[PDB]
Amino acid sequence: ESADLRALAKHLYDSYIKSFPLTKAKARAILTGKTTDKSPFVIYDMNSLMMGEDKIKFKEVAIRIFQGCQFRSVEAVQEITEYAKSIPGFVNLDLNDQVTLLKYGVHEIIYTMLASLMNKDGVLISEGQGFMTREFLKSLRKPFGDFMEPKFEFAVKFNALELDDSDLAIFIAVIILSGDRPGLLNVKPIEDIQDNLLQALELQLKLNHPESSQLFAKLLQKMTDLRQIVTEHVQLLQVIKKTETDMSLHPLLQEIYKD
Amino acid sequence: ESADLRALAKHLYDSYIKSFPLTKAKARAILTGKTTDKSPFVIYDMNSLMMGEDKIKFKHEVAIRIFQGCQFRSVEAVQEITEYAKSIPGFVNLDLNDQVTLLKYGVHEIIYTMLASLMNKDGVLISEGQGFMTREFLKSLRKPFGDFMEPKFEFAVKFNALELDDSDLAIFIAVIILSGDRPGLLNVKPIEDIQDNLLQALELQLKLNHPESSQLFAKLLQKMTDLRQIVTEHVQLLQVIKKTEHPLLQEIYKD
Ligand SMILES: O=C(Nc1ccc(Oc2ncccn2)cc1C(=O)O)c1ccc(Cl)cc1Cl
Ligand SMILES: O=C(Nc1ccc(Oc2ncccn2)cc1C(=O)O)c1ccc(Cl)cc1Cl
Ligand SMILES: *c1ccc([N+](=O)[O-])cc1C(=O)Nc1ccncc1
Repeated sequence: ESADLRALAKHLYDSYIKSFPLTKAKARAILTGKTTDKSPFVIYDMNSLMMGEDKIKFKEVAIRIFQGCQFRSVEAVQEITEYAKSIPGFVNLDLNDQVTLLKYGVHEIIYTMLASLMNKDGVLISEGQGFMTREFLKSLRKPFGDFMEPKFEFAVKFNALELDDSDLAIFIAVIILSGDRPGLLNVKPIEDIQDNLLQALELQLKLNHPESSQLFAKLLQKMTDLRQIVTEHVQLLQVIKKTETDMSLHPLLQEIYKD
Repeated sequence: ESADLRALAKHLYDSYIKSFPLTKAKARAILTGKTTDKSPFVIYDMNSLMMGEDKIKFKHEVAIRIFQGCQFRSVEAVQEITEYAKSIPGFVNLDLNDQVTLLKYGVHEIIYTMLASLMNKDGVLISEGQGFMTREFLKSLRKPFGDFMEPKFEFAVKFNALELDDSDLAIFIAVIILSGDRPGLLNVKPIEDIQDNLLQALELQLKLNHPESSQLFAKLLQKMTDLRQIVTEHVQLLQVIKKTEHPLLQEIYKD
């Protein structure tokens, strides 16, 4: 029955709100200059970077940004981990598979939600209190500059779809419950949850964006871009973990990089 | 109006069978030896335990392994309780931060209430009721593990003395979730408005379902002293387990 899938969509959306404090709706308000939200300090140089430390409460500039990009990743993973548990059936799976779904789904999800925080010019940081321009980033020291260029590339293509949070909730869910993840012990129960999620996504996309021809198809196709962006970054780290063997990587993030 | 109260009582029971796989009626059937159709594999010592893994297919040190398997069923319960709560009238209309707060502080109290339905004087149904772990085998676990679940056992025999059925626990569970005294709520009025409704239904339900049982309502609300006291003890023993014992799993099982 059509209407049973609406229940699952509203369920996922509700957990998304509960699990992700910086929704895309909050981000697009900050980024357009709405009055529901307040204005961010923008850093495009070492001066504002250093006035950023003063104004923005947070915790070489090229590594200290990265050390900051890192603790934030940890928080996102913890946030996505909390969201997964809410997906019906996920906690009932084999525990080695739950773990394996999180280890591979997390990066594809990080970059999907990072899109919500980007425009063509830059990205909100520190819960929206900050904004870092694409240019300041591409202008960092030789292994750290290119690091964030392709994420900006994907968000432009992805943000084109004009998804809102209620769509992303279900899409995020589909990403976790994949089944072609390597090492999975029982693909079948994963595949039946995802079959249900895609059904829910399909109805959701068609009702929430009724004039958007093949948005479902276009959206599923975007998992190609996510797959590529992740591998590009996994190699990119490997350069840094050995350019600076004096830069330490957070253990949770490391456990999600079996190379 | 009592016809409205019954309506809500039946609403909740229906939702309680939808949400919770192993009902207390079911758990009783297995435990008594009445329904002899499927009888659960029993774990009474180390040898039976190691055979138990090959028959029951758990999805997860023997004592350390049992604790972790207890943790796995914990996050499953949470998700069933969360799904159940949504079906309590007015729950979802609450401030979303208030819902997360009620659930956050209420899942444990509900976990042990419902654990009591799977227990008796000699042990507990485990897995989906296809196991049974004897209490004496749990007592025999290396410290501090062997004394972890012995306090829960004496709550359950006291709790089960009330002889509550699933339709009672349905409403009783609802009352626990709508506790307007949880740390950091934002709008206590609707929470207490629902709870006084839920208490009214519970009251009329106990009286109709147990006219024999004098003041069972009052006896029931007094047990929520034993619940809060169990929980506060339980939080503390898994903190000295935190000094006795990966990272991804550590995130699924956060406190
Ligand atoms: O910089 C990013 N994130 C953060 C970096 C530093 C930080 O803390 C910080 N900020 C400025 C200077 C030092 N540290 C917080 C964040 C965040 O997103 O929360 C970032 C986000 C998206 C992309 Cl594509 C790239 C980056 Cl480099
Ligand atoms: O045994 C219990 N929980 C489980 C522990 C392990 C487990 O899986 C398992 N079984 C045997 C050995 C290791 N792991 C499944 C359960 C369950 O309740 O479903 C249990 C139930 C009630 C109480 Cl008071 C204590 C425990 Cl330890
Ligand atoms: C077992 C082990 C750890 C925790 N905890 O971290 O709070 C809880 C439990 C437990 O009692 N789990 C359980 C719930 C419902 N039915 C059976 C077992």
